[PDB]
Amino acid sequence: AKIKARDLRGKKKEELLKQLDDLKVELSQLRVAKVTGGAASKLSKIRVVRKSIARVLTVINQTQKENLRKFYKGKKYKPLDLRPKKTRAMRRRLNKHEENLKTKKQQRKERLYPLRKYAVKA
Amino acid sequence: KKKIRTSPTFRRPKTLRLRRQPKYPRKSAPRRNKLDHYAIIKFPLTTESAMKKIEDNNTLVFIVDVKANKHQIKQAVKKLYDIDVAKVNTLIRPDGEKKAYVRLAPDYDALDVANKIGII
Amino acid sequence: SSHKTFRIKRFLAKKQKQNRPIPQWIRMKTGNKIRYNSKRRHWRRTKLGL
Amino acid sequence: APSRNGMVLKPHFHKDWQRRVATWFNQPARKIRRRKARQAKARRIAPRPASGPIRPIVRCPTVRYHTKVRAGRGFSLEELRVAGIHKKVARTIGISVDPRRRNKS
Amino acid sequence: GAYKYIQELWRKKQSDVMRFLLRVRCWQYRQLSALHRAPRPTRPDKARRLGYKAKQGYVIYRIRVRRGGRKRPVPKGATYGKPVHHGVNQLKFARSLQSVAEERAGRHCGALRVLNSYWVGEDSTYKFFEVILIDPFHKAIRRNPDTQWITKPVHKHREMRGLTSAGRKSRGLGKGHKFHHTIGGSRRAAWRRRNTLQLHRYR
Amino acid sequence: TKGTSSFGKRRNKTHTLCRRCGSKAYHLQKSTCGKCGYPAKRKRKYNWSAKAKRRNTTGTGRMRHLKIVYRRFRHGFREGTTPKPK
RNA sequence: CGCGACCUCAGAUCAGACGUGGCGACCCGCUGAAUUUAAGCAUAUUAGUCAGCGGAGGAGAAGAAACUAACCAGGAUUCCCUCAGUAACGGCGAGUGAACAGGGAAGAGCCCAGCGCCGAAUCCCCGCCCCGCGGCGGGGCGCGGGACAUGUGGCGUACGG
Ligand SMILES: [Mg+2]
Ligand SMILES: [Mg+2]
Ligand SMILES: [Mg+2]
Ligand SMILES: [Mg+2]
Ligand SMILES: [Mg+2]
Ligand SMILES: [Mg+2]
Ligand SMILES: [Mg+2]
Ligand SMILES: [Mg+2]
Ligand SMILES: [Mg+2]
Ligand SMILES: [Mg+2]
Ligand SMILES: [Mg+2]
Ligand SMILES: [Mg+2]
Ligand SMILES: [Mg+2]
Ligand SMILES: [Mg+2]
Ligand SMILES: [Mg+2]
Ligand SMILES: [Mg+2]
Ligand SMILES: [Mg+2]
Ligand SMILES: [Mg+2]
Ligand SMILES: [Zn+2]
Repeated sequence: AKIKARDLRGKKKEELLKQLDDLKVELSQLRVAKVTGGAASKLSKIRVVRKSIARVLTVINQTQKENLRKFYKGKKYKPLDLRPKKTRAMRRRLNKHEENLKTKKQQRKERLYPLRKYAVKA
Repeated sequence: KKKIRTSPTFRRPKTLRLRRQPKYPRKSAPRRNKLDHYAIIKFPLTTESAMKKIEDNNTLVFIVDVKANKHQIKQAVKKLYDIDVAKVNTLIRPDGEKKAYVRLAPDYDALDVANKIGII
Repeated sequence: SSHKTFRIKRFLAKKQKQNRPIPQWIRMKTGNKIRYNSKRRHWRRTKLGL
Repeated sequence: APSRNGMVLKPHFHKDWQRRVATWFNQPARKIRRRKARQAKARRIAPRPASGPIRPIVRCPTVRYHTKVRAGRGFSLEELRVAGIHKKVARTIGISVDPRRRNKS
Repeated sequence: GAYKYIQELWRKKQSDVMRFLLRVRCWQYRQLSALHRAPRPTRPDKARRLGYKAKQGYVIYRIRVRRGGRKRPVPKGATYGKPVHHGVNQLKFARSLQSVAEERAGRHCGALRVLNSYWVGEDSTYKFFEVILIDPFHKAIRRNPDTQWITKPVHKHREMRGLTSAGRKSRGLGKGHKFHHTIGGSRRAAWRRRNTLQLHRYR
Repeated sequence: TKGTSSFGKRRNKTHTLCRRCGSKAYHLQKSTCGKCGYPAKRKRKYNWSAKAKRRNTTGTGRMRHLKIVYRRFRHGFREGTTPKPK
């Protein structure tokens, strides 16, 4: 009955939340058994259920985040965790369009006097 | 005439202050409530003083989160164990977790609640 | 003192939680070179700077 | 103290020199670096003549060296005019104008 | 021709018209606060020949500097040791009041770039300058060539690194025999180059 | 009597823990850290103690964000892409 | 005894952005000693150095002559060799101390204001849909708002136009 994210990524959020909260019920029971002595089998399934909980919460957060990205796709103002992250200085620097902007004088110079290609024979 | 300053003090005239209508939310989704009921209650306590409290004062005793207050502990117990709670006395232990004694309503019984939980 | 603040209680909680002997399976671990907890504090001998 | 006979010397070592001691252990490495930079530049301008524009002939400006001649910074606008080419197409071709040099001869 | 007339008029500073205007504007700048935003340049010809353009993203700040020399900040006038270093009173700061005006403007509006500055009347007690600042994130400025160099990140706090016009005049660098002290780029670059010891591999 | 009895009279702390930098050098009356200088925005740092500078410079702690920056720099600060699933 | 227009200011959890702090080996701007040496010591030296303060970048600063020179002249900046422990400064004591020419490494040049002409030609922001999204623009449309003649853009900058 071991759960995998490739099988988790097709469910709907009602059964995903159901799976999540039965896992949390089982983790609570396992900690009760841990205090009351229980058994080494239960103490070893503690880590299994915890990693399963981490798996389920990863899948839910990832689905919700990609739905948010799809909704904000093509919008003018996106939230601060949906705009890119790269580096503060790289965010401060110019974008390619206003980098490649040029003046009419300088592009007129470029049209009038292009740098030629040439060799000098000996 | 007919507008008259009846006071020697000029005060800053009150103006309009618009509410915010932002073009985009600063964060995407509301943050998940990471202090839910399963986070509130960690496990019961099963020491001899705990058993005395169970058989005498109709009260259970849990190790709970440090951030949880008596209202959250009472609501979490009443929800995930489906009982009624008379009161909640909490302390913080010298190890650093919150020990919460929860005394049940008199129509319920701590013995059979502990039997359903499994600490018995 | 009995009158504490929450964060000095947290500090003392951490200190007394980590004033504890080393487990015994650590010595059976491969490549151990640690025999006992060498930084154990006794309340009468070495005082917390707090 | 002076011993018997010798020069009066004045060593300029009174000024904490051995923080600003500069060594030359990176001299072969920087020779390799400049060499491969020249190679990269040449194969970047692969048909262009590998060293820069043509420089003019220039008389060295002192009675010690005014018999010799050397490469100058660039050709001037008057001699570009007598050669009959424009001062922008000259630099696109590879001629290295220098506008601030005069011709008095 | 208008700006040429204003330029000649502002060179005629001791005329009765200009001395009236300078006195009344000095009075009102004295009544204002020390750091202040002007709504427009008081001297538009001077501002435009110093770089200002009437666009969105160019702002003007009026700065007031308490003028006079620099007094040594030692307690009870007691420096300790060497009578050559005993001086307290007649000492002089190495930078100009115009440069410290630009520096105060930059340090307050630290999200803008100091382009330049000029003089708009002094006092006996104060000196009033106007500093041209540029917002380096306005589109009208970084969506136009010939001015996005100041939006480039190597130009943060030009007035604090000493490389506006007034700060450069304070640094004292030029071409020729008047300026041998700074002949490697700056004063301590020159000091470093002529006080290092080149110990070659093969000496 | 300046020795042992005067040691007897010591029961009021001058310093407590600091919110920044965590050392026990927060002067309670002065309201200032003697180690890091806190209430102030800039950290206290002096070139005359290189041992102190190396006791609390960058790299003596956890460097969570910085180790992720080092990895992401080695790969070029890419975002929004996936390793092309099987 | 009002209603507008501008100017000069103010307020806002107004719409969208930006700065702060860290590190500091190298870089830039200030500030800046005393030990020491002078067989004492005060100018000098240490030294424009240490300590102190501010600001950066992958380099920084500098930089296309209000230059060198006095030649049959050279030709931005930076760095190396040399000039040179020299010219010079200095209780002319102790000590300090460059530049130009020359040979190399590298090599790249440019833009405003002003003066003038072109029906402001100019720029920002907001909606419409179309062609794109993945560091977000292209053009079109609006009897749509603002900036701007208290001067935006094109030509054009001492080598002239
Ligand atoms: Mg133009
Ligand atoms: Mg209590
Ligand atoms: Mg004791
Ligand atoms: Mg002296
Ligand atoms: Mg006290
Ligand atoms: Mg807002
Ligand atoms: Mg002596
Ligand atoms: Mg002696
Ligand atoms: Mg003595
Ligand atoms: Mg220092
Ligand atoms: Mg900083
Ligand atoms: Mg630069
Ligand atoms: Mg520059
Ligand atoms: Mg010699
Ligand atoms: Mg000297
Ligand atoms: Mg070469
Ligand atoms: Mg014009
Ligand atoms: Mg020129
Ligand atoms: Zn602190």
